[PDB]
Amino acid sequence: RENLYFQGIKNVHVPDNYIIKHLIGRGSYGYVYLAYDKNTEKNVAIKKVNRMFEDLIDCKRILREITILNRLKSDYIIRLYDLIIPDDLLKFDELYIVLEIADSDLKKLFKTPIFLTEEHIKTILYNLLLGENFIHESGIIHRDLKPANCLLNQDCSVKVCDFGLARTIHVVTRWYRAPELILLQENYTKSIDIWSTGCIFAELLNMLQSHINDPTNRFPLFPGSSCFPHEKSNRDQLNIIFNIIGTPTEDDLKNINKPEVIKYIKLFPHRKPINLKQKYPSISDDGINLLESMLKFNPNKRITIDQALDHPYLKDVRKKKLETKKIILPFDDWMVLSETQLRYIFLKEVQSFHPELVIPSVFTIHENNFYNNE
Amino acid sequence: GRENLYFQGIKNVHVPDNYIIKHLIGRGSYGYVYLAYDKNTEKNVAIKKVNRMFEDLIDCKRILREITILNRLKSDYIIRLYDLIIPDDLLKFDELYIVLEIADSDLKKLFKTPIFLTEEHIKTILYNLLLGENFIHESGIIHRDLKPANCLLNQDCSVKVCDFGLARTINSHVVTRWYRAPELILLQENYTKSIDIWSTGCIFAELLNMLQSHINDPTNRFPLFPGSSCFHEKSNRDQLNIIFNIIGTPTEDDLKNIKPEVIKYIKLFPHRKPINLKQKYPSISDDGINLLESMLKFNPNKRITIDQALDHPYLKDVRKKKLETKKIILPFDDWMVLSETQLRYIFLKEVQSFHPELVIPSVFTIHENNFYNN
Repeated sequence: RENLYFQGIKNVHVPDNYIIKHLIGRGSYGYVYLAYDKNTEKNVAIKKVNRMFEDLIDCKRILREITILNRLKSDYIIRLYDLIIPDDLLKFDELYIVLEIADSDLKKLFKTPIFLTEEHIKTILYNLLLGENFIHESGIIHRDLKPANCLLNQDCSVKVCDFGLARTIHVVTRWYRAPELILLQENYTKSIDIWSTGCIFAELLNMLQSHINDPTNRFPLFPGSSCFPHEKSNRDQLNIIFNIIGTPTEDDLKNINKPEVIKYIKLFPHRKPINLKQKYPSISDDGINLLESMLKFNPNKRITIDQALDHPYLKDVRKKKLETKKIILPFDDWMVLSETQLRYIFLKEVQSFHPELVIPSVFTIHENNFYNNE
Repeated sequence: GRENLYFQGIKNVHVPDNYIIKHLIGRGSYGYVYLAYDKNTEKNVAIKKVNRMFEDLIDCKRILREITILNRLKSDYIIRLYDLIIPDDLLKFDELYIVLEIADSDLKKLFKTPIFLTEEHIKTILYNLLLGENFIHESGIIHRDLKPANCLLNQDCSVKVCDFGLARTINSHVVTRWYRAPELILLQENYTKSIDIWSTGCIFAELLNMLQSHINDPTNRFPLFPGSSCFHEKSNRDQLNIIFNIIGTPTEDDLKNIKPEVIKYIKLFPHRKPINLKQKYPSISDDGINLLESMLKFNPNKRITIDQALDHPYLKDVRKKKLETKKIILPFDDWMVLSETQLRYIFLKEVQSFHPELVIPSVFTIHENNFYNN
């Protein structure tokens, strides 16, 4: 009987310059490890994604995740430092993704036995909003903002990652999804990211000791969809949303076109919104207003990033002074891609980090169909 | 001056100079647990800080039960209590530092790790857990709250049980009900040590998820009966419902052991068949499936016993019969509602067992003759 090696460090095979230290936790599509890079004298995060081509939907999302990160350059966005050359260029079924390290992330933060001041909360929120503004002005809707992909440093700086679901302008966690996204509308805008921000803001507000003295009593605001094993999930999620912000008003339903959608919504019995000031009593009227404006059912009624950055609540932390090109992805987002095409693009992205890489000709024959504006 | 965040919370952990706090391990019962090094004995230990002790006297008495039981159990199968640190304020302490034997991991953590177990590992862990439960029961105790979080684990597959705060002598918070026997869900008073066997079946089911041939992606591992929500009458209904979804609704024979009102309640649940365990776990022999099946019996009398489980063909190759006790007496009677002043007295007497020179304040010692009688 072999000893158990709980962190799985032995499964992590990377070049000599990287010293694998320990398991950080779960990332999107794989596990993330702390490593020291001897060549650049810094700590990095190395994510191993396995079973890459088993599910081509996930595979394309992994590709989208790395192609976007490779093209965004901002202090508000996790840097992609390296894509490690696969041992087998023809048959690789895994990829090692090397990322800028952060001290923590919001998901981890909320589980820690520490408390935040209101200054911390405003600073984190303000930094998140700055990141989102950079994302949107780069022509991207993140579409899956959640505590797990808002990385955090000790100085409250925020770095966004995990762009696998992003739009050009498994049990899934639906707790941070806008109602219009839950209602399977294909007409939605960057305002879905503002909804997600409101959800994250609510959890940041749980970090005040005067609100919650016991860290184990901190919960997401809309935990409607089950953690455990599509229609029932979406229904349950909509249901908890309405429990918090009330059923939609007549003016809310006016903004929607499809009568099948309205009819479905009407099936939900009427209820009033809960009192947010009561839920978060240590927060000023302006703070409640900001949270309220982020969590509007009607996306046109939802506060914008510009407005939020201008909001009285954030006046004290705003740094107008210390504060963009639209990105072009090497594939069109509508194309369904074959495994052979996917393999080509992956290796091209690897080649951006390793120019001496010779991509096999069975893949390079696809070269004329991609990277048309690069 | 916005202070840097310090995510571990090592700052509020105040212990004598011989203990060097290294890092946060995670959540334990009623408090957070830290890895520490004891300079005096030159070994690593776990230190749990329990605070807000006397805010809720129900939790307070459970904390006391947890430490008094551990202090009186002596076994390689049971986490050792190494120290109870003297409070700074003998009169008004609202926190306690509890120093425990360190383990490498625990079953809850194991199930989240990116590693896989062989069948031999699984058999070995289960066998060791059963040995621990047998020692517990022979000591005159029903654990009553066995779950992966309190089954500690070392690399060699040795298992150490802890967290006896809900334990019974054999004569707010969101509560995890997923490992509770149906007669506990149904609030019956006449239950037996067989409730621990039900919990063991639940844990065994999650151990089986650790086989790569069952589940190749660690994120697809779930408890068997996740009925009660993560976020008292509704919870018990949902938990009982998921149990019947797995093992079917109870037969007429199952009900014979049972109050007419309770039987009337169970009948409200629409009839259903048990699922097929052989299909759910296709890599396990008929022996393993039989062991699991016989642990998860609705009727507690029909459940396999620990002796029968240790005799089972499934565990034959790991059994070390050759390597296989007094009933413990608690210093208070389980039934009595204790006042804060009485609770403080017993806490300090337990502290005194580790620190004989401690002088307990006279205002507490007046309660002497009511405790430690046996």
